[PDB]
Amino acid sequence: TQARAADAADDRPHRPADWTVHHKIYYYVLVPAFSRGRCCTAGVRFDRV
Amino acid sequence: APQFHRPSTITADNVRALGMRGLVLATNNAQFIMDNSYPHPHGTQGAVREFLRGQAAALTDLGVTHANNTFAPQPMFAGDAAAEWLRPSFGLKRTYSPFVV
Amino acid sequence: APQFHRPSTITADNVRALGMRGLVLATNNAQFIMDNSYPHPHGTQGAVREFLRGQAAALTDLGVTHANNTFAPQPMFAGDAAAEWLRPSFGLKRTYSPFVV
Repeated sequence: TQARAADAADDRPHRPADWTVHHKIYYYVLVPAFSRGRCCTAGVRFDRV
Repeated sequence: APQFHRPSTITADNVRALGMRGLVLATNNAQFIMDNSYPHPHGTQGAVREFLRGQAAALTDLGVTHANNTFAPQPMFAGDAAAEWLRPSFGLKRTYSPFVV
Repeated sequence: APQFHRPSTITADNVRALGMRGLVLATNNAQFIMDNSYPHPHGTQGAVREFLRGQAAALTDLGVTHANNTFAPQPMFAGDAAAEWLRPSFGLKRTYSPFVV
């Protein structure tokens, strides 16, 4: 996911500590504030994609 | 040529062989008097069934005269694909402009 | 030419030599009848895998035909530059128009 695929990463990340917290803000809260029940996930056939 | 004041005259070949431009002025220049001593064999309602078999085969002849204007229409709805195992079938929401300069 | 109605024909050399302009038409114009008398050695899931390295490595081919078109790939991010001891490594947001007349 990071900008530097040359300076790759398996153990040491690139993101701040609030980065996933920001996603936990954006996914768990804001999308239900626009959902009113109407949204759902998807599992991806990346071979088809 | 078909006569549109007689019930037992209108066939499928009389409408298809006549052009779509020629179908306009032929029907507009008929006679107001309807004749009733020799009728159409399938009745008065059956002659209207036979008249509509020529106009449906006339746009297919009109599509040939405009085949050098538009393209080949790719499918509109999914479920129509040869390869359904590595990709989906798309479906054209046909918002395009079929036109060949 | 790889036959798209038998999965025992798709290799990476046969698809990369094919352009992506022509792979649009070859998928929709095939035979709908899937055949099952010659299976695939990597499995039928491995035949989809062998198809997509054939498409991905062909993306260099569709790009090299457009090599007189776009610009040099600017370093998008920091850390990609040689001399670091007095000036930094820039990262160029590639929001421009890659086009050379």
